[PDB]
Formats: sequence, C-alpha cells, structure tokens
Amino acid sequence: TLTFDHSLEAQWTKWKAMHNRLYGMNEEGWRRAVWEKNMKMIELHNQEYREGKHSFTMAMNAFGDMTSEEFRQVMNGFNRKPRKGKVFQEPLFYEAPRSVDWRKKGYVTPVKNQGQCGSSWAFSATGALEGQMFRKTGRLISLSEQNLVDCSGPQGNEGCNGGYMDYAFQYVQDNGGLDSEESYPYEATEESCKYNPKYSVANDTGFVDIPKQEKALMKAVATVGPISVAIDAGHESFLFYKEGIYFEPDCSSEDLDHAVLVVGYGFESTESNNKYWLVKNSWGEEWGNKGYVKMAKDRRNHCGIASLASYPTV
Ligand SMILES: [Cl-]
Ligand SMILES: [Cl-]
Ligand SMILES: [Cl-]
Ligand code: NA
Ligand code: NA
Ligand code: NA
Ligand code: NA
Ligand code: NA
Repeated sequence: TLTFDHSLEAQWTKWKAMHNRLYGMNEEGWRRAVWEKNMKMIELHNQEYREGKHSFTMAMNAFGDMTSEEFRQVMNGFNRKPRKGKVFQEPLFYEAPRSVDWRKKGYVTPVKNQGQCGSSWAFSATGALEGQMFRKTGRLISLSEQNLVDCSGPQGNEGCNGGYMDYAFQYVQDNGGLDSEESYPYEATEESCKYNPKYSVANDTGFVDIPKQEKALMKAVATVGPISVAIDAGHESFLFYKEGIYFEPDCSSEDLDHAVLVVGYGFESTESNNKYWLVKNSWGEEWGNKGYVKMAKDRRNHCGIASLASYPTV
C-alpha cells in the first residue's frame, strides 16, 4: 500500500534490522504500511497520554508489521469444560499485605517468549509450577514448556493451537514429572513427546481453582505465590503496551484469549483508581515493561484477570 511518511524511514530500517526482517519489493511495501499505521497509532496514544487521557503508554515492538493471522498465532484458542479442581478456600484470618512482588522473593524465572505459537497456557503453567516448586524447596528451576506442548494432548491441550493451565497441571500429575527447560528446550512448534523422567525436576499433586473474584485472587496471590490466569489480551492497546497501569475500556471479563502469570499486586503513589496486578507475560522482554504489565486491579475484574485463575499443588 504505497505512500509512506519518509520521516519514519530511519526507524523502519532500524526496526527491520533489529527484528531480522527482509522483504521483497511487494511485501516490503505493504508490511511498511502496516508498521507505519501502528507507529502512528502508538505516537497518537502517547501524545494523548501526555495530555492525561490514558493511564498507560504504548511502544513499537516485534508485532509492528504483523497481519491478523500472525496475531492469532500468539493468541490462545482455549473448549471450556467445568473446571474440576479443588476450590480455593480464602484464609479469613490471614492479613494480606498492601503490596506483593514474588519476583523479589526468588519465585520467578526470567521472562520467556512463546514466539509464533499459541502456547501461553504452557508458559503460564510453568510459571505457576516454578513458583510452587521454589516455595517447597528453595530451588528456582526453569521448566519445559515444550514438554507440555508435545505431551499433554491426552489431558485436553492442543499444542500451539491452545490449551489450559489446569490441563497442564493434570498432565504433570498423571505423568509423574516435568522436564527442565534446559533438558527439553523450547521450539515454538508441536512435536512428538520426548519426556524423559531422568530429567524431571518438578511434580504436582493436583491443582486449585480460585473463585472468580478479585478479592479471592488477591488472597491467593498473597498466600500461595504466582497464580496462572487468562485475560482478554486481544486489543492493540495490549499488543503494544509499554508502561503504566493498563486499562482498556473495550476489554471483556468473559472472552479470554491469552494466559499470563500474576506474580504480585500493588498501588501507585498517587490517588485511589491506582491499584494494579503485577503480571508476567510470555512475549519476551521487548514487550511491555521488560516483559511485565501492570493490569488494573479492583476495577470490576478488568480484562477477566480473575475469571480463570488457578495454581498447582505440590
Ligand atoms: Cl525492594
Ligand atoms: Cl535462585
Ligand atoms: Cl466463582
Ligand atoms: Na507523539
Ligand atoms: Na530464587
Ligand atoms: Na524472553
Ligand atoms: Na513509558
Ligand atoms: Na518512559
């Protein structure tokens, strides 16, 4: 789609080089038009942010030239049977703190990147299990999402098409283990099961589903550790989120399409609409705030953060 703002040429050339992009002549043209449309969308949003019209900023990242089909590959197809897990019982007399950050306590591995594969359910599951294994042993070991992708078909998952964290937790229970990231590295595609129990570094005894309430989620995060959740991530504002508390008016509490990990919660030093969930994504460190997003908290289950929350028991 020819016609380009050539004042973006230097940024476009740099962006292509930073993201290993090289196009023939026809593809160069329309990819550049998609990227420029997004650049201008981001720049306008941020201008509006500087005028106090949004709670968060946006930034160009690795999604800048993608088409709809490519976005869908980074979105979870999810097949929602009744949930089955044990029900989380709120500890009434535990006093949850005003702020939690499990990263700072050693529960959380570095940010990963699911690539062009609908495997966020697997990253969410490994993140929750990484946290529970650490709480149990004091050993932080990155776990194999590829193991889950290749092997948990029987439990109901569909590899890069999508899956559920509870199905992943069920697989680890049935299977008696899960291999380490180091032994079973991630390939961003579905392949034959290669689980080797000699390299298993995790186990689980089941899983717990949290009631669909932000209060219950807050108490779960405070008392358990990181929690697997699913959200409505299907908006440009999230795809190119940079910093701040994310609040998207068009967000749904019911229609979820992407799994993430809640590792904490807190508040901004200004005035209470100032609370947030601390959320680890699986879109690499280039996305968001070094791979993290602050999601609006206590704003009527914004983006469904409490609608599909669970954790494994170990
Ligand atoms: Cl600190
Ligand atoms: Cl450690
Ligand atoms: Cl509920
Ligand atoms: Na601007
Ligand atoms: Na640690
Ligand atoms: Na990464
Ligand atoms: Na910013
Ligand atoms: Na900034």
